[PDB]
Amino acid sequence: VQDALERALPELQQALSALKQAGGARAVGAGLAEVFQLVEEAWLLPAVGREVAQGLCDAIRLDGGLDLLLRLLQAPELETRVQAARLLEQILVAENRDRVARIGLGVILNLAKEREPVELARSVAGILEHMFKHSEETCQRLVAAGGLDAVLYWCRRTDPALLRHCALALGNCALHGGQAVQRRMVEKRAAEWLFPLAFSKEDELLRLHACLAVAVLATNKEVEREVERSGTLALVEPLVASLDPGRFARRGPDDLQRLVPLLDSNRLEAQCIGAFYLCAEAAIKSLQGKTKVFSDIGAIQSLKRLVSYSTNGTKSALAKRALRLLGEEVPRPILPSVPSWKEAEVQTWLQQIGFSKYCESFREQQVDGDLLLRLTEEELQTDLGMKSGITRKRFFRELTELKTFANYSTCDRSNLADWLGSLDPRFRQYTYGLVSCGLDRSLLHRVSEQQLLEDCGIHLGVHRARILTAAREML
Amino acid sequence: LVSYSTNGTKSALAKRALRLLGEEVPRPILPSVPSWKEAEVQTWLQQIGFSKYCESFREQQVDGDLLLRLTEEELQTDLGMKSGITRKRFFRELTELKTFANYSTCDRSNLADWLGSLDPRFRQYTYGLVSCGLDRSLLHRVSEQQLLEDCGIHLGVHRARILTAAREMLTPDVFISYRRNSGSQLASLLKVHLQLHGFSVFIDVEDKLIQSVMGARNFVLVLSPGALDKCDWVHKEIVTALSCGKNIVPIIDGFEWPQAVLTFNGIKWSHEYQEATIEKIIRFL
Repeated sequence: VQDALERALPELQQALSALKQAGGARAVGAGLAEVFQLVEEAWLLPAVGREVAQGLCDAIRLDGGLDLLLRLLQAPELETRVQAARLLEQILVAENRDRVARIGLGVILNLAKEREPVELARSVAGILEHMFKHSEETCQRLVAAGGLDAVLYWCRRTDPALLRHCALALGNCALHGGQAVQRRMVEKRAAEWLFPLAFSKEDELLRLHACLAVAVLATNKEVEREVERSGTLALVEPLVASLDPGRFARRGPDDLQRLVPLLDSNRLEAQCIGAFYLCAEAAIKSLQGKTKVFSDIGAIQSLKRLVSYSTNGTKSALAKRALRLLGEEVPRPILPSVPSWKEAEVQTWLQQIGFSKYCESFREQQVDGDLLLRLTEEELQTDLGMKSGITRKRFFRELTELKTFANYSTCDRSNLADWLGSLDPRFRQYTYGLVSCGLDRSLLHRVSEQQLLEDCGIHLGVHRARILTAAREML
Repeated sequence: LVSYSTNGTKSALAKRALRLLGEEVPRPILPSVPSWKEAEVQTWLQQIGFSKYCESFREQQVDGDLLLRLTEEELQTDLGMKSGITRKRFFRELTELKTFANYSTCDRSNLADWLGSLDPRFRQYTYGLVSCGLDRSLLHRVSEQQLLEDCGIHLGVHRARILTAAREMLTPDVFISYRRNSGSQLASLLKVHLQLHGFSVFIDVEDKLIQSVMGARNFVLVLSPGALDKCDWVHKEIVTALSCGKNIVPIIDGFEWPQAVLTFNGIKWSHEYQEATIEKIIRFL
């Protein structure tokens, strides 16, 4: 349309960057300078700047100057490579990153060693940022060769934009890298170097982006402890509480898929950050057209689980705000005292976990808290109607979560829930079966392997052995 | 060779060949299987010739966790695989995925590598072992029966090898006081270098703080330009360190010395000559 005018190439790449025949040190620096300012004005224009940019980046690729640009970065006489690099930043689109990855990792990683000037670093950092978004092979090449060490070096820096790229890059690495990339990221103590960016005052994006990068490393329980030893994690919850996603928000379906696993984690800090971005993405997106991607990505069911079973207002508020925007019911937090539950409480819980269809079955049989917490696979199959054997597995996945969250004050006397949770935070769901059969701390030193199976209901045997060898340890 | 692929050269050539023959080009699948949802499983089914047993999975809402624990009876009675050799192909497919899966959300002791050291075909038993609560420090008590009923290692030759291999295992020191909105950046950088050098710290996160100041053997006061002109939280802590008088060092950063705290010497800041200033202070305090 109006882009079709510019898609006519009103410039012919300025006769293809002086035709490539500038030949002069001052000339070559000049030629890039205008084609540089040509792109930004093309980038920065209303409502077609984004779509017209792709073609411009496409034109340069088919014109072969990418080799020219990659050819210029070597000239020792051209202390002003700076024009060559900063031009490279904007023109990087996915189709272009592949071309750079095939051959471009030579000079770029060779360029990182020119760490002295601000002007060169503040753009190469952007190059590394865009490359890290590529596949694992590119990241695993950059990390070993020295690209990662380059970004960590620039944490001592003070320039705004430079620090911005460095943090945004480190996060891109963790998301798209694997367990070798991440294990090396901590091995270099990258989370530790992320505090000075995490603790800033001049800018907020810089604090926010760093908190995301650490949170992703906080969703990998091979190296959680080492991350926590740095102290950079305590700054997450206050920030997200101190800020507003309503306007501070100002990503494709694939990028969002990497935000949800933050939610479905046991780390409170990761859940908070994910909801902050997730609500932010919803707000801009809801205005910016409509799409039901959130149902396919699965964020809704997780957000409903961050208000229920929730024990922090900050997390609950952000999730609740995101849910309302997408036009869906806001679940009510459930009471912890399950043993005292009656029919009505169970019914609402069923709706909050996707079991609204096996609702009348429970009501007819008058399932209360005591019964629900002792519900066998035959009672589900023969009385409540769950024929499928993997639907019954999901139900027990749900019930396991409730039991670990339940509140056994009306039931327990010797605080056995803590004792189980000390061994394993997944053993706390066996509290009810143990006490309803009449056991406490002073009696487990006589229970047998068979008893924990028939009566209490501890089915898996690995759990049974661990409980026994620990109970016998009381003496 | 495009899916499960971990090299661009191989992927590009295969992708070019597939397009020429006029067929859909599959998309590489995510490695993190445990975090999969319904949509991910459906696409995977199409990439391995199981597009017909697709609605069956969707109806039963098969996610990554369930797929990785899918027994021969659940396939037969719920998903509809009657033929016993179709179910063998499926487990051939699932075996390949498990050896390629990404157990970061799931594993803690890096058990996948341990299994892969014994045999690159044992790495598919990682999920069953950890979802049942096991790690490196617990396999020295697991039994032959347990690896069958719970984890799901069916073939016995594998079980014996795992067992005979499992049995084979057999105070804060410094403080930093700064002025908000001027000196924030400097304090963090000072912390990072000292943290790397074996000396912990108690910097501020934003009367318990006064007690903490007493605990740290050492003290630091960042001399931000135009800092003390205000004078305070700065005053209360410094006086506390004056009482004990334990190795106080103010680092000079554009401060002109405009009480009895100036009766001291310090270290100047060189922004770009780092690891020299840091090296000097290490001796100082």
